[PDB]
Amino acid sequence: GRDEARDAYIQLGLGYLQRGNTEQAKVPLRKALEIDPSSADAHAALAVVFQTEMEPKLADEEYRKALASDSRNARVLNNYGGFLYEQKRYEEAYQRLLEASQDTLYPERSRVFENLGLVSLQMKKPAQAKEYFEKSLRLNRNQPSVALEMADLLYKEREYVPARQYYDLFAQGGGQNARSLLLGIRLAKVFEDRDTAASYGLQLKRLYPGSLEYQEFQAEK
Amino acid sequence: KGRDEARDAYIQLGLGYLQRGNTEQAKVPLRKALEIDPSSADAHAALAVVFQTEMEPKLADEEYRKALASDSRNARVLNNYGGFLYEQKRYEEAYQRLLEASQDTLYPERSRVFENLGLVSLQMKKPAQAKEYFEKSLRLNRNQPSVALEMADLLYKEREYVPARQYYDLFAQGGGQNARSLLLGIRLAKVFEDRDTAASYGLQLKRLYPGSLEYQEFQAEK
Repeated sequence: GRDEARDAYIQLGLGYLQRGNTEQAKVPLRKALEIDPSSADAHAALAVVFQTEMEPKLADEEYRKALASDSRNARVLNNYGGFLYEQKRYEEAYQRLLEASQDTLYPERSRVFENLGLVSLQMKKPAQAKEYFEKSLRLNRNQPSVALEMADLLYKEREYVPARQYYDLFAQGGGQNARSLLLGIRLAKVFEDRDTAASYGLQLKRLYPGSLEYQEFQAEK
Repeated sequence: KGRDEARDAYIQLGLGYLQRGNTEQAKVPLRKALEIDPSSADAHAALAVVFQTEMEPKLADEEYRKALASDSRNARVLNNYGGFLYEQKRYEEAYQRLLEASQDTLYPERSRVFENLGLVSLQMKKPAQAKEYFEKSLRLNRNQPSVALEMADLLYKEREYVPARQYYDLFAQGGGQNARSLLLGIRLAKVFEDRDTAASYGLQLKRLYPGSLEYQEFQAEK
């Protein structure tokens, strides 16, 4: 057929998937595949469908089919990498992410670098992780989640001043959690900021009354 | 610290023998470096090319791996190893080592890393991907006739004659020419109705590569 039709069908499938209906999304995706059996995007969309229907082996197959095409696959590589990650296939996830990072035109390139840092952490390679988080920030400094990873790593290495800078950077994204609040409390205390320590503690004591962090906060309080 | 001074010196002596073509002699100095520092990545790496040069792939592979055990992210060694893997036709592994090599953006020869990613892509039957890698290599180092030639060939095959010709001319102003490139230049001249070069290249080709498949095709007025 033609790319327009194929692409129209692919988005139809996505729209359905991007809203829970996966058994359905499959009909427009398969139409896309009838038009272009090699469509990397059609196969990738299908991979995410099976991935959603907790069918790992089917998802892996679709992802590999999409990678077989000689097209710009950074997005596909990044999603496959995420998939390999939850499948605990870390070394593989890392390789696909390295390949996804090659595309400088890809809008999510800095997220690809964040993912490289994340996977490096799972592999117990903190030093390369830091490097990857730093590369992500060099592309775009305003990514709270990445700054949080930097703050956490620097904090564990006792490099408190740089850690605080990154934590402050993360804090202006206003997206706390048990982990971020506890890191905030601990940093606040190194810099003797009782106001922040007390404040975050409440958000913790209130938003995550049960969490281990709350316990630690209580014990370090 | 003194021990590192002698080790480094021996590694340089070894690389000098290699560079001078005395491949086998390079081993003496390199084993000394290794006797001083059993885990020296640069000594293992140099020994690796000694073996690679002597067509002893098992030994070369083992030395490349020992060199990377030390520092698994050393771009120079990752690139030499991926280059080795490419020659051994172990494309998946070459690609993987080269992808890791590409991450050191301060590596002076990063342009070579991208050239290698492009060549490996060719063998994986992904010419559009090879092209992107080749363009990255030329952006980092414009003066690479061999990369310009691979670009010219790809563009020619894509019917993108003007960009093809452009890259070809850049390759030509670099010296070399072989059966392959003479034929490519001949076919490009024909497209841009340049009878002079077409007849001239066909000359160098009949003269220097009379037994090549390229000359055979040329005669078929190809």
